[PDB]
Amino acid sequence: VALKRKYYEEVRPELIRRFGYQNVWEVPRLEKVVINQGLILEKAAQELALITGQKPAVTRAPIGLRVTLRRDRMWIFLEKLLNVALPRIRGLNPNSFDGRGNYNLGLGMDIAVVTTAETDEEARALLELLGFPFR
Amino acid sequence: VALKRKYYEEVRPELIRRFGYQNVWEVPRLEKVVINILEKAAQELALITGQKPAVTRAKKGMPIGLRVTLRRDRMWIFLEKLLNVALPRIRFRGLNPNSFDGRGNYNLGLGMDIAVVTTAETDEEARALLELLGFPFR
RNA sequence: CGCACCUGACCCCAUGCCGAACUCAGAGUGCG
RNA sequence: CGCACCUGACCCAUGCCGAACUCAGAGUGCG
Repeated sequence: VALKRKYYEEVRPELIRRFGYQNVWEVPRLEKVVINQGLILEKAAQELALITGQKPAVTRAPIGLRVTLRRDRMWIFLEKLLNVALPRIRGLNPNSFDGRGNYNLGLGMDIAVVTTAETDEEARALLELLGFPFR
Repeated sequence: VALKRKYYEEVRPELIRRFGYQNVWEVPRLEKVVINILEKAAQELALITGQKPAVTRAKKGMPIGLRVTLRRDRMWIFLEKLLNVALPRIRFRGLNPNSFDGRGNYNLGLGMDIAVVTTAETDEEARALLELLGFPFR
């Protein structure tokens, strides 16, 4: 919720000033965060459900658990990742963009942050201004 | 399909030159065309689109219209017929250039109503895409 | 070997229209 | 009143996700 507010109040106007977008709907915005937890199953699923607030799908060849977060579950999870999880580790790789505006992070737990930016450069600016700790 | 070829060979490079897009996937591109007794209207609409129309029913269940959402090659084939055959044979002043919805999509009615949905984010870019594809604006 | 992106529809499966979605398939981008 | 866009979440929905399907709501476009 706080992270979402930051998007509207702080990030979106700064993106407009930096890239010259003429309308608000053109500005890059997070679309979804996809979490895949590679691989008892019962326990892994309940933990992933607890941390995302969403029921995981079982991916079968059972080799994985997947959630697609959008809207407020997306923002709430991100806020947890940036404020709680990451700072308990011993910053993000700025080259890990897929060439089409999406960021990939592996922790194995793979996370895809999918944005509506069409370029890595704009996606980078969006995620940096949201407080993703790069470099 | 000739209209599709025209998009890739002629329209997309001209949009790149005019608006300065740095990558091909950023260039505006058609996403879909939505076309909105019953037996007869459905058979004709199916024949001209190559697709099965959905029946819109009152939210009573009496039929109040027919809709088809065309994507991909059925979209291009239908458009080519619309631009080359149907529109110029209207007993015709050209399409209204003010009928963009403010978000890059165009609407016209002939009643047969047609929604042309593009990935352009502004009316100005959508206008350029549809003009270069051969939409005949007045 | 997996997920995301990307591109498709012979194939299991699918649209109360649409391979959009769901399903399946395929050799490059990112990550593990 | 409908379709497209847009914004959401009592019928309904996701083999996860209001993405989709469903439903709802002033605005924009078009009937």
